[PDB]
Amino acid sequence: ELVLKDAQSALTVSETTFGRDFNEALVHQVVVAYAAGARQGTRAQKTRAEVTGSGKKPWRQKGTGRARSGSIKSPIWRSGGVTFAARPQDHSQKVNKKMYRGALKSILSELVRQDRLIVVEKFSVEAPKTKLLAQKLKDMALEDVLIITGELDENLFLAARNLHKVDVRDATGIDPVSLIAFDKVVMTADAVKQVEEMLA
Amino acid sequence: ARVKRGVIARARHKKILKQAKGYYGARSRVYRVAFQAVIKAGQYAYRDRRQRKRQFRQLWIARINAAARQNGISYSKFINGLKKASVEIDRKILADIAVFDKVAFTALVEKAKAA
Amino acid sequence: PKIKTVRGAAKRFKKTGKGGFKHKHANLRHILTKKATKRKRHLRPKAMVSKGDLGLVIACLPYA
Amino acid sequence: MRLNTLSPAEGSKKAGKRLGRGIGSGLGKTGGRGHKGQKSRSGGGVRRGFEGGQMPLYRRLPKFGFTSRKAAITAEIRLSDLAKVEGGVVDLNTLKAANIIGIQIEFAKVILAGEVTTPVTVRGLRVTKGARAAIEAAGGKIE
RNA sequence: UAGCGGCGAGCGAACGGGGAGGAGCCCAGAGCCUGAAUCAGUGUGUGUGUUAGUGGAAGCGUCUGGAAAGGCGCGCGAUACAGGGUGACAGCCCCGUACACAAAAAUGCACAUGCUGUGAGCUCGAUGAGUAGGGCGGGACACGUGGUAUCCUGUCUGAAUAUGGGGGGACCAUCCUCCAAGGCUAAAUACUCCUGACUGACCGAUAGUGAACCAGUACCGUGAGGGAAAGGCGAAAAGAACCCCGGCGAGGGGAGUGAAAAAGAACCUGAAACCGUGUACGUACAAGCAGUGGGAGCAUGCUUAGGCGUGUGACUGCGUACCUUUUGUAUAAUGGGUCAGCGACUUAUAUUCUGUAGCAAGGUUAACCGAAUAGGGGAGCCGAAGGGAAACCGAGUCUUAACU
Ligand SMILES: [K+]
Ligand SMILES: [K+]
Ligand SMILES: [Mg+2]
Ligand SMILES: [Mg+2]
Ligand SMILES: [Mg+2]
Ligand SMILES: [Mg+2]
Ligand SMILES: [Mg+2]
Ligand SMILES: [Mg+2]
Ligand SMILES: [Mg+2]
Ligand SMILES: [Mg+2]
Ligand SMILES: [Mg+2]
Ligand SMILES: [Mg+2]
Ligand SMILES: [Mg+2]
Ligand SMILES: [Mg+2]
Ligand SMILES: [Mg+2]
Ligand SMILES: [Mg+2]
Ligand SMILES: [Mg+2]
Ligand SMILES: [Mg+2]
Ligand SMILES: [Mg+2]
Ligand SMILES: [Mg+2]
Ligand SMILES: [Mg+2]
Ligand SMILES: [Mg+2]
Ligand SMILES: [Mg+2]
Ligand SMILES: [Mg+2]
Ligand SMILES: [Mg+2]
Ligand SMILES: [Mg+2]
Ligand SMILES: [Mg+2]
Ligand SMILES: [Mg+2]
Ligand SMILES: [Mg+2]
Ligand SMILES: [Mg+2]
Ligand SMILES: [Mg+2]
Ligand SMILES: [Mg+2]
Ligand SMILES: [Mg+2]
Ligand SMILES: [Mg+2]
Ligand SMILES: [Mg+2]
Ligand SMILES: [Mg+2]
Ligand SMILES: [Mg+2]
Ligand SMILES: [Mg+2]
Ligand SMILES: [Mg+2]
Ligand SMILES: [Mg+2]
Ligand SMILES: [Mg+2]
Ligand SMILES: [Mg+2]
Ligand SMILES: [Mg+2]
Ligand SMILES: [Mg+2]
Ligand SMILES: [Mg+2]
Ligand SMILES: [Mg+2]
Ligand SMILES: [Mg+2]
Ligand SMILES: [Mg+2]
Ligand SMILES: [Mg+2]
Ligand SMILES: [Mg+2]
Ligand SMILES: [Mg+2]
Ligand SMILES: [Mg+2]
Ligand SMILES: [Mg+2]
Ligand SMILES: [Mg+2]
Ligand SMILES: [Mg+2]
Ligand SMILES: [Mg+2]
Ligand SMILES: [Mg+2]
Ligand SMILES: [Mg+2]
Ligand SMILES: [Mg+2]
Ligand SMILES: [Mg+2]
Ligand SMILES: [Mg+2]
Ligand SMILES: [Mg+2]
Ligand SMILES: [Mg+2]
Ligand SMILES: [Mg+2]
Ligand SMILES: [Mg+2]
Ligand SMILES: [Mg+2]
Ligand SMILES: [Mg+2]
Ligand SMILES: [Mg+2]
Ligand SMILES: [Mg+2]
Ligand SMILES: [Mg+2]
Ligand SMILES: [Mg+2]
Ligand SMILES: [Mg+2]
Ligand SMILES: [Mg+2]
Ligand SMILES: [Mg+2]
Ligand SMILES: [Mg+2]
Ligand SMILES: [Mg+2]
Ligand SMILES: [Mg+2]
Ligand SMILES: [Mg+2]
Ligand SMILES: [Mg+2]
Ligand SMILES: [Mg+2]
Ligand SMILES: [Mg+2]
Ligand SMILES: [Mg+2]
Ligand SMILES: [Mg+2]
Ligand SMILES: [Mg+2]
Ligand SMILES: [Mg+2]
Ligand SMILES: [Mg+2]
Ligand SMILES: [Mg+2]
Ligand SMILES: [Mg+2]
Ligand SMILES: [Mg+2]
Ligand SMILES: [Mg+2]
Ligand SMILES: [Mg+2]
Ligand SMILES: [Mg+2]
Ligand SMILES: [Mg+2]
Ligand SMILES: [Mg+2]
Ligand SMILES: [Mg+2]
Ligand SMILES: [Mg+2]
Ligand SMILES: [Mg+2]
Ligand SMILES: [Mg+2]
Ligand SMILES: [Mg+2]
Ligand SMILES: [Mg+2]
Ligand SMILES: [Mg+2]
Ligand SMILES: [Mg+2]
Ligand SMILES: [Mg+2]
Ligand SMILES: [Mg+2]
Ligand SMILES: [Mg+2]
Ligand SMILES: [Mg+2]
Ligand SMILES: [Mg+2]
Ligand SMILES: [Mg+2]
Ligand SMILES: [Mg+2]
Ligand SMILES: [Mg+2]
Ligand SMILES: [Mg+2]
Ligand SMILES: [Mg+2]
Ligand SMILES: [Mg+2]
Ligand SMILES: [Mg+2]
Ligand SMILES: [Mg+2]
Ligand SMILES: [Mg+2]
Ligand SMILES: [Mg+2]
Ligand SMILES: [Mg+2]
Ligand SMILES: [Mg+2]
Ligand SMILES: [Mg+2]
Ligand SMILES: [Mg+2]
Ligand SMILES: [Mg+2]
Ligand SMILES: [Mg+2]
Ligand SMILES: [Mg+2]
Ligand SMILES: [Mg+2]
Ligand SMILES: [Mg+2]
Ligand SMILES: [Mg+2]
Ligand SMILES: [Mg+2]
Ligand SMILES: [Mg+2]
Ligand SMILES: [Mg+2]
Ligand SMILES: [Mg+2]
Ligand SMILES: [Mg+2]
Ligand SMILES: [Mg+2]
Ligand SMILES: [Mg+2]
Ligand SMILES: [Mg+2]
Ligand SMILES: [Mg+2]
Ligand SMILES: [Mg+2]
Ligand SMILES: [Mg+2]
Ligand SMILES: [Mg+2]
Ligand SMILES: [Mg+2]
Ligand SMILES: [Mg+2]
Ligand SMILES: [Mg+2]
Ligand SMILES: [Mg+2]
Ligand SMILES: [Mg+2]
Ligand SMILES: [Mg+2]
Ligand SMILES: [Mg+2]
Ligand SMILES: [Mg+2]
Ligand SMILES: [Mg+2]
Ligand SMILES: [Mg+2]
Ligand SMILES: [Mg+2]
Ligand SMILES: [Mg+2]
Ligand SMILES: [Mg+2]
Ligand SMILES: [Mg+2]
Ligand SMILES: [Mg+2]
Ligand SMILES: [Mg+2]
Ligand SMILES: [Mg+2]
Ligand SMILES: [Mg+2]
Ligand SMILES: [Mg+2]
Ligand SMILES: [Mg+2]
Ligand SMILES: [Mg+2]
Ligand SMILES: [Mg+2]
Ligand SMILES: [Mg+2]
Ligand SMILES: [Mg+2]
Ligand SMILES: [Mg+2]
Ligand SMILES: [Mg+2]
Ligand SMILES: [Mg+2]
Ligand SMILES: [Mg+2]
Ligand SMILES: [Mg+2]
Ligand SMILES: [Mg+2]
Ligand SMILES: [Mg+2]
Ligand SMILES: [Mg+2]
Ligand SMILES: [Mg+2]
Ligand SMILES: [Mg+2]
Ligand SMILES: [Mg+2]
Ligand SMILES: [Mg+2]
Ligand SMILES: [Mg+2]
Repeated sequence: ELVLKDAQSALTVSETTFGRDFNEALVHQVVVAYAAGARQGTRAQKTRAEVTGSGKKPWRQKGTGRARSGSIKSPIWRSGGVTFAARPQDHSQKVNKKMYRGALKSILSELVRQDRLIVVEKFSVEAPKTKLLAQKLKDMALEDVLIITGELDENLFLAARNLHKVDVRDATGIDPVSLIAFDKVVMTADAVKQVEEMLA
Repeated sequence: ARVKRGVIARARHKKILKQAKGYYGARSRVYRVAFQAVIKAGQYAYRDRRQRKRQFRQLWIARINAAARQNGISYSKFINGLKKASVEIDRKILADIAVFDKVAFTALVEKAKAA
Repeated sequence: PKIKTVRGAAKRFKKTGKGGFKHKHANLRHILTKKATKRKRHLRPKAMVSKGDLGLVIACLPYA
Repeated sequence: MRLNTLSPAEGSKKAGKRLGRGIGSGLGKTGGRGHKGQKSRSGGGVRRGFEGGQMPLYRRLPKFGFTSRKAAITAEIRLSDLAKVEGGVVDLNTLKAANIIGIQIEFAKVILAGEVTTPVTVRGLRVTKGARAAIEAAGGKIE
């Protein structure tokens, strides 16, 4: 069960979804793939083709003492070439649904073992002000957190932009890298219920 | 991710040119020439660890053969004299004794004269 | 792009259950009267490709 | 687990061959492709089924048979994947909606793949002699 | 894949299915009746963008230092911690930022809408002729004339025209389906000279554009055309008043400025080749890949009354560079004057195998929507069944009249 810090209610959860062995390889794969999917990969050099210049031979094949050349654009020549020029490319590598779910199920279970996962009842600030949210995290001994919530509220989401150590994702939009990154995860009882049903 | 390679190359050349320190002309100054010198130095060095053990044996043998002939016995008969008396002492020390303690050495030549 | 099958190879080989390929025997098109019937009988059924020339077949038709 | 403390399984990653990088590399100078000849050359290597100019196997052998138009549009329904439709009625259009056979398949056949439990009335499908025994042993009728 | 193909190399569909996006009409014209649907002038209030902009929170003392934004102590703002500047690294010094705003005038769109100017609905009909088709020669169709449908037409011909005709891959007959020989039509789609913002496991001056610099310049060519090299003082010019040597020179030494002038404009760092000056040791009877084993002496720093560590290297044993290419190279075979920088197994997609991970008689989704790499979407693909050329049969099946 998930004990709370202001109630002590026996919040029952699936023993699979929040109680697995840490499959490290799976999680590593999913987080690496996630981090790869973040790349935009916008680059190019220009091949001997794409460089500006002519296809004239600088000098004739024979007679001169020089090393037989065929182009000013050749990669062995200065200014123009680059043998294997880059091109824009999609690095987004594929991840099996079951592997992604399994990885979340894995990393989401280690937050229970490591005691990062601080499950709570209603978590919402009074008015859209960082000053308040900042003051209320000081009571809980929290600084670096991922506040996952079911009903995404403007009052909360708009009071955590400017705070660098506080991120406020929706229960639907949890991520592999995010759960691992943040020192604690303050999850709402509704969000646990949504994530339970989402991961399954 | 383009990789400049001036920092590493320089360090790699500078390492070898430090081993070529002392060599004549381009062999200390010019990497392309030094690198050969430093290899051949290593080849010769590897070789000459083998030759050192040969040269010194010769050296000792020639000291012993000299020091025994002053006492009236040739090296060939002397070593057989020592081996037939089951004396385990080596060329290194015999040659050391031959130079330093001749009055001692003489006793080995008598010890060999028995056999 | 996808690998193009060597079509001529597709028309002369067929993939069996284990992995090998059946093929029709050579020397049974013309000049049959001078051939003994025992040859022609033995050349009639389909036959398997030898392990030496299997890799050449597997290469030129990767699909089936 | 931290973002740094994660690591892959042993055996998963294997570096990759990097040719032309010194003696120690092993492969290096002639990147594992010997001395001279067509195979050493950049963009070298002969085409598929080339036996040096000798008439290739895929041409010295004779070509046989014809591809049937009918065999493309017939199926081979495994008996195990039969009780997965609508109680116990497997016409063809019902079997198609179960995603067992393709859309453009007008003839179909139920072979002895094994394992039946529920009684299935097979109407329209051509049924095998081995499967006719099983389907009727389970309780299901045919036609 | 089916096909096409010196049936070689190679070329390569369609049907069908899943998605994006969706929309229809007008002439070859008579009716009772008609400004009605419609798109059509333009005004026209409108909306709400574009071209200028306005406001826009909260820091303090000490410690090094040339300089504080840095260290340490105490605060405060945060719908603003994007970012950039400031004498080093600034949430609070500045410019911005989130956010709230703003147009006299010109314009881009989206609804009313007076209307020079425009017809629905009816009935009735008509319904595209040198045309379809053909012969001949070509070309297009995945389809190379092949049994070759279909389309286009240079050439010569030539129908029936809705009880009519075209198509269903030679062709024929039944069935089915469509209406050619006249037109029009948004969206999904392609592209970016150019404009604005933002973003990069993109480059950082031999890179990145050819061009960070007044570059398509200098320069080269009759010409078309080719086509470079060349970034950085400092925080601030405070860019060195004055004195001295010299030719009122160059250049230098002082002075001064500065944190610094081996930051003085030939200006951050300042490598290497290369060239010197000064020291130590060796070297003018000694032959050769110039080193390596051994090794005296001299010079040295140390310690200490021990010996070392270095520098050098008389004499002496051994010893013909490297790369390449080769049966084989000191080879008098190749290549390199040296240094510094750059310079060659990549990328994408398919396919097979190995490791690994997931899930396992199952596994898996593509485009696509969604906005967040989730979640849908199982169209499809691969596997769980093979034999046969094929019909077909099926744990069998082909072979054959049948097979021990
Ligand atoms: K300097
Ligand atoms: K010699
Ligand atoms: Mg593991
Ligand atoms: Mg070109
Ligand atoms: Mg030309
Ligand atoms: Mg020359
Ligand atoms: Mg370039
Ligand atoms: Mg890759
Ligand atoms: Mg860089
Ligand atoms: Mg490097
Ligand atoms: Mg020396
Ligand atoms: Mg030097
Ligand atoms: Mg010896
Ligand atoms: Mg020995
Ligand atoms: Mg002995
Ligand atoms: Mg098989
Ligand atoms: Mg035989
Ligand atoms: Mg396939
Ligand atoms: Mg390994
Ligand atoms: Mg790689
Ligand atoms: Mg190897
Ligand atoms: Mg090797
Ligand atoms: Mg290896
Ligand atoms: Mg080499
Ligand atoms: Mg070679
Ligand atoms: Mg050759
Ligand atoms: Mg070879
Ligand atoms: Mg080529
Ligand atoms: Mg090539
Ligand atoms: Mg190849
Ligand atoms: Mg299906
Ligand atoms: Mg049977
Ligand atoms: Mg031929
Ligand atoms: Mg083509
Ligand atoms: Mg092609
Ligand atoms: Mg259909
Ligand atoms: Mg559908
Ligand atoms: Mg469709
Ligand atoms: Mg649709
Ligand atoms: Mg759309
Ligand atoms: Mg739509
Ligand atoms: Mg739709
Ligand atoms: Mg619409
Ligand atoms: Mg309609
Ligand atoms: Mg219509
Ligand atoms: Mg007409
Ligand atoms: Mg507005
Ligand atoms: Mg302002
Ligand atoms: Mg302000
Ligand atoms: Mg002070
Ligand atoms: Mg003060
Ligand atoms: Mg102090
Ligand atoms: Mg002080
Ligand atoms: Mg001062
Ligand atoms: Mg201050
Ligand atoms: Mg300090
Ligand atoms: Mg405080
Ligand atoms: Mg900050
Ligand atoms: Mg500084
Ligand atoms: Mg800091
Ligand atoms: Mg501060
Ligand atoms: Mg800043
Ligand atoms: Mg601060
Ligand atoms: Mg707003
Ligand atoms: Mg106005
Ligand atoms: Mg006003
Ligand atoms: Mg106006
Ligand atoms: Mg019409
Ligand atoms: Mg007409
Ligand atoms: Mg026609
Ligand atoms: Mg015609
Ligand atoms: Mg016809
Ligand atoms: Mg026709
Ligand atoms: Mg014709
Ligand atoms: Mg004729
Ligand atoms: Mg004709
Ligand atoms: Mg014709
Ligand atoms: Mg023709
Ligand atoms: Mg053609
Ligand atoms: Mg044919
Ligand atoms: Mg024929
Ligand atoms: Mg026809
Ligand atoms: Mg009609
Ligand atoms: Mg009719
Ligand atoms: Mg009619
Ligand atoms: Mg008729
Ligand atoms: Mg008819
Ligand atoms: Mg049709
Ligand atoms: Mg047609
Ligand atoms: Mg007809
Ligand atoms: Mg037909
Ligand atoms: Mg056809
Ligand atoms: Mg057809
Ligand atoms: Mg007919
Ligand atoms: Mg018509
Ligand atoms: Mg009609
Ligand atoms: Mg027509
Ligand atoms: Mg038409
Ligand atoms: Mg026509
Ligand atoms: Mg026409
Ligand atoms: Mg028409
Ligand atoms: Mg239009
Ligand atoms: Mg439009
Ligand atoms: Mg962005
Ligand atoms: Mg970044
Ligand atoms: Mg970058
Ligand atoms: Mg840089
Ligand atoms: Mg440049
Ligand atoms: Mg530079
Ligand atoms: Mg430069
Ligand atoms: Mg250029
Ligand atoms: Mg000129
Ligand atoms: Mg410069
Ligand atoms: Mg300046
Ligand atoms: Mg500056
Ligand atoms: Mg001066
Ligand atoms: Mg004077
Ligand atoms: Mg003077
Ligand atoms: Mg003077
Ligand atoms: Mg003068
Ligand atoms: Mg004067
Ligand atoms: Mg003067
Ligand atoms: Mg002067
Ligand atoms: Mg001065
Ligand atoms: Mg001064
Ligand atoms: Mg001063
Ligand atoms: Mg300084
Ligand atoms: Mg100076
Ligand atoms: Mg000074
Ligand atoms: Mg300095
Ligand atoms: Mg100046
Ligand atoms: Mg200079
Ligand atoms: Mg300078
Ligand atoms: Mg400069
Ligand atoms: Mg600086
Ligand atoms: Mg400088
Ligand atoms: Mg200098
Ligand atoms: Mg230097
Ligand atoms: Mg001296
Ligand atoms: Mg001397
Ligand atoms: Mg001397
Ligand atoms: Mg002397
Ligand atoms: Mg002398
Ligand atoms: Mg000489
Ligand atoms: Mg000599
Ligand atoms: Mg010597
Ligand atoms: Mg002495
Ligand atoms: Mg002395
Ligand atoms: Mg020494
Ligand atoms: Mg020698
Ligand atoms: Mg010798
Ligand atoms: Mg060569
Ligand atoms: Mg070779
Ligand atoms: Mg050669
Ligand atoms: Mg030879
Ligand atoms: Mg030589
Ligand atoms: Mg030799
Ligand atoms: Mg030579
Ligand atoms: Mg010779
Ligand atoms: Mg020579
Ligand atoms: Mg020669
Ligand atoms: Mg040669
Ligand atoms: Mg060479
Ligand atoms: Mg040369
Ligand atoms: Mg490769
Ligand atoms: Mg595959
Ligand atoms: Mg396999
Ligand atoms: Mg299993
Ligand atoms: Mg499933
Ligand atoms: Mg899209
Ligand atoms: Mg659907
Ligand atoms: Mg579904
Ligand atoms: Mg489905
Ligand atoms: Mg398989
Ligand atoms: Mg049978
Ligand atoms: Mg039988």
